[PDB]
Amino acid sequence: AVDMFIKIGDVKGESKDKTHAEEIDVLAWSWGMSQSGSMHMGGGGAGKVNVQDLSFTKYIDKSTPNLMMACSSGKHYPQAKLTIRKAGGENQVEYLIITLKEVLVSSVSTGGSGGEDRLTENVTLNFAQVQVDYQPQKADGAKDGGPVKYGWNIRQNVQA
Amino acid sequence: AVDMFIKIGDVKGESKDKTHAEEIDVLAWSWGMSQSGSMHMGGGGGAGKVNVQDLSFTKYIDKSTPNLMMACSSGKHYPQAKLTIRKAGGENQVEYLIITLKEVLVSSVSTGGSGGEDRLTENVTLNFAQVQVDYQPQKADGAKDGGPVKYGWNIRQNVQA
Amino acid sequence: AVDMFIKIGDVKGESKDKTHAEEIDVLAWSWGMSQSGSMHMGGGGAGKVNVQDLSFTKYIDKSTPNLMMACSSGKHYPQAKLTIRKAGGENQVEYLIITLKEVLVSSVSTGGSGGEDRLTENVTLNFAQVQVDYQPQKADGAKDGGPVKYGWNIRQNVQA
Amino acid sequence: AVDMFIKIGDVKGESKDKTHAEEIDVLAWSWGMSQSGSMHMGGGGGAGKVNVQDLSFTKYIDKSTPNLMMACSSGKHYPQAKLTIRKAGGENQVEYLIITLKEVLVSSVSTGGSGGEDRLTENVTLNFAQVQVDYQPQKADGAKDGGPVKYGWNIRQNVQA
Amino acid sequence: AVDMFIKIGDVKGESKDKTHAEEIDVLAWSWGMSQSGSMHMGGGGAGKVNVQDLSFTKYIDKSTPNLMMACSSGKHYPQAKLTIRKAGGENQVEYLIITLKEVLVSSVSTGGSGGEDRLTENVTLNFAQVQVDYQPQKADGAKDGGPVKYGWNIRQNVQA
Amino acid sequence: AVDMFIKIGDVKGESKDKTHAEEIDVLAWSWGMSQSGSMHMGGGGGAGKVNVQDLSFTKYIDKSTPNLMMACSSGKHYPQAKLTIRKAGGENQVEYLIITLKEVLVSSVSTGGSGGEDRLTENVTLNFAQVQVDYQPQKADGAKDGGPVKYGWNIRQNVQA
Repeated sequence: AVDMFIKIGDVKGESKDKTHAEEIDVLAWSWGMSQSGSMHMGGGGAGKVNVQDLSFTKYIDKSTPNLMMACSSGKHYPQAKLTIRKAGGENQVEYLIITLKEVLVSSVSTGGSGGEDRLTENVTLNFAQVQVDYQPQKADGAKDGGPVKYGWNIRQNVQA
Repeated sequence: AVDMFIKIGDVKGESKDKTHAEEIDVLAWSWGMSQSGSMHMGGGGGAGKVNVQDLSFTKYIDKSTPNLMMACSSGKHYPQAKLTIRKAGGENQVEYLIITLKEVLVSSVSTGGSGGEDRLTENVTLNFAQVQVDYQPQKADGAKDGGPVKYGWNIRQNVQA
Repeated sequence: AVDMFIKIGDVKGESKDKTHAEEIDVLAWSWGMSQSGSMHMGGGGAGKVNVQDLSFTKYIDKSTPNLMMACSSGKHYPQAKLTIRKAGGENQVEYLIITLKEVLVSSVSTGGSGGEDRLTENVTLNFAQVQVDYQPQKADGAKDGGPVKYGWNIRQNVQA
Repeated sequence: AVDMFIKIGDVKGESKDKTHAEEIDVLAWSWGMSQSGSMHMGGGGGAGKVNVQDLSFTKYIDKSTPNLMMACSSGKHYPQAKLTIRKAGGENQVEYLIITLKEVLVSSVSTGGSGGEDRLTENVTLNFAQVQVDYQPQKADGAKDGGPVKYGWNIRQNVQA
Repeated sequence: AVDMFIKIGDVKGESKDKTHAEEIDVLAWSWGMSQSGSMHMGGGGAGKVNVQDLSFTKYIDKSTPNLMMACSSGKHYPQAKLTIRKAGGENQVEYLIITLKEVLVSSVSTGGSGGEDRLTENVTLNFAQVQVDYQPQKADGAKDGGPVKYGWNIRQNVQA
Repeated sequence: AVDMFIKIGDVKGESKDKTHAEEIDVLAWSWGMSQSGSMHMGGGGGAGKVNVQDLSFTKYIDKSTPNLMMACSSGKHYPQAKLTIRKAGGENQVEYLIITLKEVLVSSVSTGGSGGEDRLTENVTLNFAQVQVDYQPQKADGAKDGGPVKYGWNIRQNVQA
């Protein structure tokens, strides 16, 4: 299973990962986008992209009150970075890195469902800009060329 | 499993916990907030507001039940409620998450039973003017690591507390 | 498991319970209330309570046609009493007693789902007034003080 | 399991029951009613009306199927239908719940199949002007206890029957 | 389990059935109707029948592109016939036969859910007229009298 | 299980299939169309229109992901995409269903992960001006039976292609 971490501003989480120490451990995440343009109209049906907030699941931890305060105050962070690393430890390839710029905590949903040794919560992030870098790998796990990159300035509706 | 308790005003529940005796045993709880602000506007614009949800919890039907029903019906508020979450293992284990509510209304009670059930359960929701959340980080050995990390918000006045 | 019974007016059910003989056996029940008041407004956000109908599940039995007639005619009963008793028999503590006054049968939903040796149905009750008495117990099962009581006149919106 | 049968007009189904041969075998059924009256008004006010639902039942696709489809399509009503529920054990066991409908329209037929299925099933709903419900209580030994307990309602005229 | 086949116009499917060769194999089907008339009104509450489209499930097969073209062009077939036969082979009684006249392919919903050796799709048919013939059988499986028949002209709202 | 692949423009995925290397491995897909015409009108009337849905498919997150995200964001279309479904058993088995899309927009990308998951997955939808569907029937032994059966539709112009 892949290892997943998120760094939001200078907020410290409780990750004990060797290279992502004191970031937030990510248990799950989801994100998406859609385009309203249409190919059924012809003549040269232009639309726009809608980019969703990014959702992730974490343990309740020392970041929790800070994220709650960010959500309430509406104060944004300069950057948030979600790192997805291939299973096996800190020498493994960080093959998917999503970087968000101008980051608002749009929701926090917390609780204890019962019978749980570690409580979890869902956080959502709203942001002006997104970068996604994917690192292809060779058969042996080594890097295969440079990363494949996508960058989009949502606020200004142009590529980054 | 973590141990979870809620104290509502001076209402007595049936917890037999050494620390939280006569509080209410919490079986499950949920709470949340959201922010309508947007980063897609820019220029200093797109400001929003926080919406803080009621706190929901599940309890056994117990001696606090009729009192909670009266509070819900009358609309009378309690000065404070406090939800305590404690690491498994007993009364000297760390109470690592404590949520304190001020000016508290019982916004709903949903009760009943089935089975099979030897102990009936019910759901309660709480509406409140202010909230404090205190999280206590711990070292690898379980000892306290620094002081609590704190969040306080006055919902009524829409400012930090 | 707790034993549960309901007595609606003078309607006879088929309970074979030693002390709740010829009441209706209750298989499940649900009930609730909500308050529209708000603590976010200050200045001294007053609202009102909404009390739900009480729902219960029973076997189809000799009360069934009488409850159907009550529902259709819209004729109310003076009282209905739901008794919840700790497991073990008729000497055990009746620890939750809900008494409803001016009682309308608001719905009856019946049928046979197939493969059933005993058919069941759901009934709902609408009422002007409610009393809820909870009897706390000591460690050995004996009563612990008097009952804890809640009474509300819905029709007139005041405590009972 | 109780044995369940429905007779609709003079339509023939494929039941092989000793008593209810050529009726329709009922696999499941549901029915209900509700009252819009309210006890929260008082003073003699807050009167309501009953709403009686159609009766739904499940049957095997059988020789009655095309006839039920024709009735549904034409809107032609049957004088009577009768649902009989009988305690398990055979034809001399007590028919403890009998529901008789008068002036009966087939309000829907939903049919089909899948699997796996050796016998296909379908759902039928019935709309009617009047209903009688007869319940027969029994002693501990299964013998009849007194006479049937009765409920009759004329939906069309909104009065007892 | 019953054997099920459908013949739509002259469209060839891939059935290997001895008597329904090159029809479409049917994996499931559903159909229905409802009547808006009411018995609660008296005085002599007349309504109308609504007949649903017939839905069936099939394997993706050589009929698939033809059905897709019919759906897109909106061109109707003279007839479609759904045959349901008692388990055991081609000598067994075809006990339910549904014949549709003036047949439009109203939808095709296809795909592969993953892990499937044979892909399936759902088709719906809209039609002006329907015939349903049910063949009752004796205890030994032999025919019991003639078929029981239902015919309805939806387009003109009269029996067929 | 059938083998499923999609080629979108000249975008490279991570398939290691002998034939479809550098295409995208398809884990699941769905597509559909519907016709609003009605046979209940008659007289030559009740004509309708086809509505062709976007094509949805599931893929592993791979090197095509950022490119698909850029296409979705920019609204830039690809000349062609091709979904190939091949009978189980390898590269010389029959590619019995081939769907070719022309003028292709990436209408959505929904991505993420959980578990537990060693390989993360995502859903993609495609909007297109024209579609071709080629189905290749086979004999009992798996050899090709005649030529492909074909369907082509120009959605933009609402006519066959």
